[PDB]
Amino acid sequence: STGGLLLPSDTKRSQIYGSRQIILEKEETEELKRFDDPGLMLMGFKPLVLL
Amino acid sequence: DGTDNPLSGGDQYQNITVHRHLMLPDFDLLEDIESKIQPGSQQADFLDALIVSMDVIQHETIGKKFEKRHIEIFTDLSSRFSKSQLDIIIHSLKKCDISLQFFLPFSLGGPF
Repeated sequence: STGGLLLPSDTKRSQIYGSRQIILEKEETEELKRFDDPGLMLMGFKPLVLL
Repeated sequence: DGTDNPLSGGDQYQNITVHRHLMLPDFDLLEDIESKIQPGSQQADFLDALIVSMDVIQHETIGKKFEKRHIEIFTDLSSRFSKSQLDIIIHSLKKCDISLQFFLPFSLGGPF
């Protein structure tokens, strides 16, 4: 609202679902999609007739 | 605990409360189910709840047509049921052409 110049930390991320806004940090979104370190984890074996 | 049902005549239709009607779900209902761990230790019936649900479905399907009308059940089935009408509800559900799906707790028949 002043022109000027915004900077990475001067902004948030949001989604407006229905009639309500939800606000998160960049790192919050980047983190909520975290489950594991890279690499495969063996989950047992299955026949090549079921897939 | 009580009975705030839209229809409740006499002894039947008790310990049942139709919490919500048919409109757009928002964080209001999500909060409401997020904070309703209360027992309300008065177990009466389960079929009456489904009958009231389908009846209010027919009641509030005015000005808003629905292509698929759905009802889900979650009951321990440990309370005594009611046999007031069964064929009548079967006929009313066939004429309403709605396909219910029944869900049940862990009781089907180590660290589960």
